[PDB]
Formats: sequence, structure tokens, C-alpha cells
Amino acid sequence: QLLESGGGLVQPGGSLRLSCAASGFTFSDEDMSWVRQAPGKGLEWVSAISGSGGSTYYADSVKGRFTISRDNSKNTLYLQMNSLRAEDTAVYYCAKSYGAFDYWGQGTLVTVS
Repeated sequence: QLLESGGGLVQPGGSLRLSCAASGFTFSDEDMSWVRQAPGKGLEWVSAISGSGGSTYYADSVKGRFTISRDNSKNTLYLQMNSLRAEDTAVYYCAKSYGAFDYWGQGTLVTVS
């Protein structure tokens, strides 16, 4: 169970803070990600954070604008979004980074030409 909140309408250049509430697992020990789906597009990975909070990771498109963070005492994940742009319009989801696959080391290529 993960429940996102904080979405809304923002002017370009604006800020917004998304919150994700986790339950039913040891949050402290889980690497968490934010991912998003722009309208019509697929799922795009935005940011990730280690269990401790000691390591953070950002997609090139958001590096320097977004800040990922967590509060393990409150079992909650955050995404602070600043300097927002049209490209940032999307449905945002929080997710366990490695709960499903491993994206970075997986994959097989199918080319239909």
C-alpha cells in the first residue's frame, strides 16, 4: 500500500510538494522511487532515494529542480518540485525501486524492421 497526495494545478515557474504514505512493509529498508506518466506517454522514472536517505538520484530532466526526501519515522516519501515546466505535467506515482524488476540491468531488445 502506497498513497500519493499533493497534486494540483501550478503556474509555470511554480513549486509543489508531493507526499507518499507507505504501509505494510519495512519502509526504513526500502529504496523508493518517484515515476510519472505524461498524458499519452509511458512511465518515466523521475527520482529515487536509498532507505537511509543517504543516496539520492535524479533523471536528467529534473536534476536541480526536484528534491527527493523521506521521513522514516512517519513512513513517508516526498518530492519537492520547483521551477515547474509544461513537461512536468503528468500523473506522479511513488514506487518501490526494486520491488518489481531491476530496470537498469534487465531488458531484451525486439526490433521489427
